[PDB]
Amino acid sequence: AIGPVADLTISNGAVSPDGFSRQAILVNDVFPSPLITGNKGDRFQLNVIDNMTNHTMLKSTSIHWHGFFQHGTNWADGPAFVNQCPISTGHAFLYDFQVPDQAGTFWYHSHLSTQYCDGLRGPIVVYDPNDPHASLYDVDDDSTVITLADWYHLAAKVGAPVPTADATLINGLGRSAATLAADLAVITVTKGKRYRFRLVSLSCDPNYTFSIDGHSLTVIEADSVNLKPHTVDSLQIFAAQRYSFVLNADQDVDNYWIRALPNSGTQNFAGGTNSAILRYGAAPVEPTTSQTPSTNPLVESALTTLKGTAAPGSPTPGGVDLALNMAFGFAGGNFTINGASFTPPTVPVLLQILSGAQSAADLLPAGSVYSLPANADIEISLPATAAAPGFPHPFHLHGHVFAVVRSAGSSTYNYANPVYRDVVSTGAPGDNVTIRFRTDNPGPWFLHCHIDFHLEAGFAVVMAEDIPDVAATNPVPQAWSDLCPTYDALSPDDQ
Ligand SMILES: *[C@@H]1O[C@H](CO)[C@@H](O[C@@H]2O[C@H](CO)[C@@H](O)[C@H](O)[C@H]2NC(C)=O)[C@H](O)[C@H]1NC(C)=O
Ligand SMILES: *[C@@H]1O[C@H](CO)[C@@H](O)[C@H](O)[C@H]1NC(C)=O
Ligand SMILES: OC[C@H]1O[C@@H](O)[C@@H](O)[C@@H](O)[C@@H]1O
Ligand SMILES: OC[C@H]1O[C@@H](O)[C@@H](O)[C@@H](O)[C@@H]1O
Ligand SMILES: [Cu+2]
Ligand SMILES: [Cu+2]
Ligand SMILES: [Cu+2]
Ligand SMILES: [Cu+2]
Repeated sequence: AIGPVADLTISNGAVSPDGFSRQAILVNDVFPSPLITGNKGDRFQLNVIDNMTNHTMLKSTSIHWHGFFQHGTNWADGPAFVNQCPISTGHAFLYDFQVPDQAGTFWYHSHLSTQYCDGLRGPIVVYDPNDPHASLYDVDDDSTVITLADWYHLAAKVGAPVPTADATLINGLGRSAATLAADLAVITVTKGKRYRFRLVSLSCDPNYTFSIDGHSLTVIEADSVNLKPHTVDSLQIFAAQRYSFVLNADQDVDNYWIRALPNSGTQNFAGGTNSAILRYGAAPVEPTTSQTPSTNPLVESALTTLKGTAAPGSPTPGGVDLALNMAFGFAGGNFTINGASFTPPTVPVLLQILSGAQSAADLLPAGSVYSLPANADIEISLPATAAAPGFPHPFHLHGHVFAVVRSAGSSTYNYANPVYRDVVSTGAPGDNVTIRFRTDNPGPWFLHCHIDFHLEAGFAVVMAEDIPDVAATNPVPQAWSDLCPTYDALSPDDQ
């Protein structure tokens, strides 16, 4: 309902999404963060005005626009100390970028420390006037956006380092163990109408097993990539993933439970926890519908792109220009990738390159940056392992969509017609989730676990793609150049 040109004023305030009051982060004075929309190929101009006064949740901020390639605008990607210095409080900063060739469901979130868990996170929809699936549904609007999110009664820097959620929020509303009377979200449908629901995980940690009582879900989009329609009776959605599904409201007029079962914390539905309501003329009361066992769950390896696009490269292991393997580990309270743990450098990686850094060995942090050649095929394997606790780890690559040639829970490789997405579960020990992309987007791009508490503990690397062309391809506005001198002048209590 706002965008693609809009102010986003960030501030602190009290919120009670699950009937429990706590300080949090507001965007345009609301929680949860408001929906942003625009059309395929639009210019987005999002002026982030930072008015936060709470140091415990960080006064500074930085917003990542999740899913957007940001070609030519790497300075706008969001990750703190990779792509920019944070916006300092009392200041504003204009994100100004274009989305050529992209349409689907996205989201925006703080990409500073674990700040987005404290409430700076909202959905984005990029509509396609010529959406190949337009004819599959009648309704696609603000009312068909469904968000899932974990919620904590103690703030990110106040609770335990890897906390347990007190509530699942659906559209920013949910119940906790001790607030069984808190208002539930209601999604309204009219009988006989078909709905494009856009489901987005704003989660800081858990994945949700999502289903709707009595209804099947026709999945048509994954992480902004159009699919061949695939009908399931449930799906598992990892932090930061998006699915569009078509729901045919063809059941009896009634109330039906919408269910989102987390993989940790409260793993039931007692008292309407982990739930929202699908309401057709039906009475304004809770559903009393029953969960049927899932017999046709979403299986990632059975998803394919609408076009049937082959994976980049030739159909054999290591059949690409560069193949990398990321060996996960954990030691000293810190995650490692190939022995190195990510620590935010004081000079953002993008500025280091603009400043004359020529190679990965030059780039800080040492051991955490990988140089990638321009205009090439890349293959990255992310073998899951017990040495990295809190699996399954959903990994996200910035600036790119990738082919998932091998999915979690599958022993097979698909090079011919694999799903493409931008967040992938690396699964359980024994898995070897394997991705391929093309280096068509010069810049440093974060590659990290989207469990935010893991990223904070260093579960991340930086892909420095086509270093020689970074500066020329990504001219920076003066307001971006001013970020670091402003931030570095702040005393630590104001950060
Ligand atoms: C700034 O934000 C923090 C973290 O949200 C607030 O921390 C609360 O601190 C009080 C008193 O120590 C505790 O009772 C709460 O449990 C904390 N809240 C959370 C969500 O962890 C702090 O109060 C905020 N500052 C101001 C001035 O409002
Ligand atoms: C995963 O696949 C990569 C690339 O083929 C390979 O090098 C690595 O040994 C594999 N790891 C495991 C644990 O299977
Ligand atoms: O950090 C949580 C704290 O919140 C305060 O408001 C009190 O309720 C304390 O008993 C408690 O220790
Ligand atoms: O013995 C290990 C070596 O085995 C060879 O057959 C190749 O596959 C090499 O990539 C590998 O390093
Ligand atoms: Cu993200
Ligand atoms: Cu992203
Ligand atoms: Cu993780
Ligand atoms: Cu990221």
